[PDB]
Amino acid sequence: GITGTWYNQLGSTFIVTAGADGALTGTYESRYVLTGRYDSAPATDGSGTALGWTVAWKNNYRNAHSATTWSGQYVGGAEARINTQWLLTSGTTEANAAKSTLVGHDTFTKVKP
Amino acid sequence: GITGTWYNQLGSTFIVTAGADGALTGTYENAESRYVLTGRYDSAPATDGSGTALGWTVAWKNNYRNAHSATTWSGQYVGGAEARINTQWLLTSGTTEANAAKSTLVGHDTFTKV
Amino acid sequence: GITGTWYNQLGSTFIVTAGADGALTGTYESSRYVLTGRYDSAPATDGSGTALGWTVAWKNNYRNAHSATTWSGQYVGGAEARINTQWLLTSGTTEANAAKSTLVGHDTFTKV
Amino acid sequence: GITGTWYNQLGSTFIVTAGADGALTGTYESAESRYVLTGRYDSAPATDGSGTALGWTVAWKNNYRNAHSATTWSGQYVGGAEARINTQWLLTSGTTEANAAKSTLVGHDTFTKV
Repeated sequence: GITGTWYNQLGSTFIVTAGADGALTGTYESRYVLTGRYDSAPATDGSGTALGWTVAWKNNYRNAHSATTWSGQYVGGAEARINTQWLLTSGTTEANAAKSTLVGHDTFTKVKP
Repeated sequence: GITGTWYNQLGSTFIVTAGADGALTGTYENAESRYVLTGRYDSAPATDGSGTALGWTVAWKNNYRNAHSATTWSGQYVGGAEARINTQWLLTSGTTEANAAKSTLVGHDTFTKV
Repeated sequence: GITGTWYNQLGSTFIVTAGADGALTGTYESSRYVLTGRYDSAPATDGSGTALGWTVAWKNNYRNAHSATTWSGQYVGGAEARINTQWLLTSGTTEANAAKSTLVGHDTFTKV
Repeated sequence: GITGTWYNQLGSTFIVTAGADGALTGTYESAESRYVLTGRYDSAPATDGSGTALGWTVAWKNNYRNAHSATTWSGQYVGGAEARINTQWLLTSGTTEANAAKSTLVGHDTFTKV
């Protein structure tokens, strides 16, 4: 269900595998390594499936000295989607610590818009 | 400086290993209160005295418990004598669509080596 | 521009008057609660949006959730005028539960 | 106890008046650094030991400067020996739509009367 190729509202691509253990492994598209966890035994009451992951924005080509974490839930069904909020923290100095973290929201869908 | 055991002020413990690939792996803590964590950190941070960006996720299920929720911490490691990890976190609970708007708590945590 | 009636997608209604002095005052029909806030009364005219924020404390003469929501965002004019926000909802808790006191979310308002 | 002069950890000062029907009015000083604030609070809180829920907004325009941004603080007042206001805040900047995704900062502030 979660396993697959996902797209956010800005055309970013999220390729993930949901492991049996609760593990999330994949790539965020340059391309970056992602890792996280998900609820591998969600409720049956129609509630969504809790999950999150992290990308540290360093690959072989660039380093932005930052990391984004996504926290959200997968809702399966006809138009499967993953609704997240995210926090993007940059490495800063102490004087600048106050403005190190951005907050936003992303919706992922299995159809590219 | 990241590898090891870190403590928050509410007693919570987190043991991490920071691999050279930028991977973070460990547990967040009695067995029934132990959970798996995984994340990423910047393995080649600036040297201007900036901190080291990182993040990690814990889903609150283990073999004994399932809270149908996941927390992600976004923050930075600041080394020195009072080495610290300053984070902001998001806690999302699985909800019906009806109540999703109230699905996500936000907060902050500071972790120390003691 | 900002002054007028605004709707989100989950059936809530906010009526707001944007004052010359940078004040935002009005009503949020969730029943009805007083709102108050501030906006940039001299934005850039380069296409950027107008920063603004407002607060609703969830008490009126009929009820009280012992909570307050604050909305932070920007107005965007044009054919498809919108106010895009992120919000924080904080409830009164004991300090034992103060770490789970605040929810975060997002809301888009249109002139509908 | 909300009414009076408060300080955050970083040096800024916030002067509030708590009104009888839930209004917050006052000034935030980070004269050229002085800004109007406005907000609301729970004027009839819980008598169970819970704090008092509140929020306020500052738009970063005064007679001398304009940042084209606004901060909202959401939190609660905890009266006591060390009476305090614990908040989380969102700072949004006016951006073009292409930059709209990086328009909002999140952080937290604690205020005391000392």
